[PDB]
Amino acid sequence: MIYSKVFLKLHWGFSVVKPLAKPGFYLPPPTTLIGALSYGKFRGVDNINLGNVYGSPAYNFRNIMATARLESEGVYTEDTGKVYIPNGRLVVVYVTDSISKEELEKLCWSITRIGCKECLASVENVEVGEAKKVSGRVKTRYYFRDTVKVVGRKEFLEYVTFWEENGYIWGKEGSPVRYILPITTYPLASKEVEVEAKEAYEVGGEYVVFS
RNA sequence: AUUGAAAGUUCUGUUUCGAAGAAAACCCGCCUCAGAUU
Repeated sequence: MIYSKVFLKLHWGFSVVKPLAKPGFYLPPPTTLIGALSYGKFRGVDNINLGNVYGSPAYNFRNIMATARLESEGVYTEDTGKVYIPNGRLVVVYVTDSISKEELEKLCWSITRIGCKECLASVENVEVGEAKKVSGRVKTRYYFRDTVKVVGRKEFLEYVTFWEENGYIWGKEGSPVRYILPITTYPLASKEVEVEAKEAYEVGGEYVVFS
């Protein structure tokens, strides 16, 4: 298992509109992270034949783990949900075991937007390393699944929903999956939470929980 | 190339007209640069 860390310098903020009134999302979903990662290699094509239908030029990377967190305070607005956080900083962690270290390192230097067109985001630095798997009690900031149990005080658990990879194809709706965010509703911020992780990877001082 | 892809809430308008801070009142009533020199 290998892992990478990125330091993104947002320009004004991202934007993602919920499926099915156009409210947005507090933090980018995993699908957007995977797509932003894949953008580097597929720069110039918007349709690839999956063998049955054209769904997206990102179905290749549908088996990579990723999470992200904020390093500042942001304000959520509805005026089309937006999360204004100009000049802020986003920290994204990729956990993967498919490609070699050089591939991921070069890809991580090839991200220039998360969300829609306007969500320009520079990249400040990247780190690459190995991960050690454990199952003991840990403290984490990156969001996790709804199925994960909680040991600490129930104070900042926000319940949201996401879609599986099946949504990469048009004319279809991805399955709904519950997720938990350790966030403060207003102002937006990131707070640590203790968890009895069954499968968590240590990625250089921060523990990440996936199940 | 990411619930992503595709879009301007934009066009037209005076705060304008008129009205004296004006009239009355003393700085003025007293004082030496003086005595000695080739």
